Amino acid sequence: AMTSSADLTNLKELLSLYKSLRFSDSAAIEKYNSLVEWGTSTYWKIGVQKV
Amino acid sequence: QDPMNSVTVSHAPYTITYHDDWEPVMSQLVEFYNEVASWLLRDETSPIPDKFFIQLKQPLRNKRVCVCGIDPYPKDGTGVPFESPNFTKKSIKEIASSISRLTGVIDYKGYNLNIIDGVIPWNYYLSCKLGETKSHAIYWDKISKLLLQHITKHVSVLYCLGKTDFSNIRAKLESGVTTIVGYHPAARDRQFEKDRSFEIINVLLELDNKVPINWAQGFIY
Repeated sequence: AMTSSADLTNLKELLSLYKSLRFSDSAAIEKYNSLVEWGTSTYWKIGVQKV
Repeated sequence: QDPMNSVTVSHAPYTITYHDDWEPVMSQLVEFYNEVASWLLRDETSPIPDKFFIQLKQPLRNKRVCVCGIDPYPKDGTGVPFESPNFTKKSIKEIASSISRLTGVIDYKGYNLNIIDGVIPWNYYLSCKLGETKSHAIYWDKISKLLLQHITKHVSVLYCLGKTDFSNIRAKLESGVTTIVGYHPAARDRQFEKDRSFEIINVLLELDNKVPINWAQGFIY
């Protein structure tokens, strides 16, 4: 889909997480790596890696 | 001394003038264009032959985004992708609307993607037969790949408008690039109106530690 408000919401969350990068629990970190993997698959390549 | 070079081909426009950033593709552009220019020059073109390659004068090294359409306007192509200097064409007017909404700039006279710092507008196919979209696809094929490959070495984000036109774009590229495929501005159902690609690109840029695009710089007052 890639072009939707939902797509923009998820990339913003991914961006906000990437900035602090202090995960308090194993579902925060999993959210981040799940976003990264979603971003990577939807846009082919993005500028952040899994941690 | 000068960033502009020039090489000579054996069909109109005879001379292709370019910025240094394009050097590594020229030997092949020349070679490929010489075997097809003959067939292609049989029909009348948008844009005219003398305008086919004017966007090779644009530097690449400062470019973060490539905003790509499938081919020029079927009429009045200036060789500057998306450009309508009288602010006539539907695609550019629709795009001007999306960015009025985004930035809140409500009073404007024109809009051109080619004056926006960081952005390079692009046409995958460099011509068409007057009035007929995608007519020269079969001629441009090898060139179009070559050139878009080069551009995507420089840009962080490639943004293609045309879900059907660009559904197979990844096949056309060697190495990966951030690629977003949006709706054509004349898609059915006003779908381009709720398409948020301009905002998505900026977030994606921030994630590749690049600076976002100032979409308002495209306005003509």
